[PDB]
Amino acid sequence: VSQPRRNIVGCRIQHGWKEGNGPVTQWKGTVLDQVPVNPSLYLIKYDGFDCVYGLELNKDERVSALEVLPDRVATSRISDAHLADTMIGKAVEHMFETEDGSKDEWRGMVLARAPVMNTWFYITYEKDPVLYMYQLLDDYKEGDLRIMPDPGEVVDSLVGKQVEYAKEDGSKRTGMVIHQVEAKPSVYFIKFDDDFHIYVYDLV
Amino acid sequence: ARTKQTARK
Repeated sequence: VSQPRRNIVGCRIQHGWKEGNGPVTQWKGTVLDQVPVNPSLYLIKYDGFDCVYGLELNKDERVSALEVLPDRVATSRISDAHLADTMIGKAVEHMFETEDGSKDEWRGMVLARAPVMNTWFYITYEKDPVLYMYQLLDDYKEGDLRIMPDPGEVVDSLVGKQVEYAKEDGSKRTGMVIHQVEAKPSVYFIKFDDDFHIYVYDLV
Repeated sequence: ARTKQTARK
């Protein structure tokens, strides 16, 4: 319980966001992790938005003066992990309610249990492929989530490999892989520069 | 019961 400098992983922060040259709107969130391949990057979750982003909180002009709050993210350990373990790595239908109240479910996959906020859970979706955090316990409890069913280790993962793809406006997404998921080694977290969202992809 | 409106900023 000490460290020479930084290590703000797991403690919430507050900073302002400036888009281009627009308004300085104030955001507060929780730092969840840091990536070792390039240690200038942190993962964040903002109170209000279930999504998780990846920002270079100290190497980025866009972020405002960085304030580290004394608020504590109460660990608040989960009652029972039996159900949590049943759904890590599976495929589930996530029920979503439109503002009008109409039904709309997305077929997605529960990647694994989240870090820092333990009740919250990682998830990616098929037609929308980015890293989200939802308290899926609440979901399954109220009935808005259902589960459809289904020797010596090799080199496996290729984290740290830069990748490239083909897009329309004479451009290609350029980023690198940053994580091998424990439940399914096929999928990986990939971060694309000029974008501040974490993508979860199956690279076969 | 969750909403896609709160997904991101």
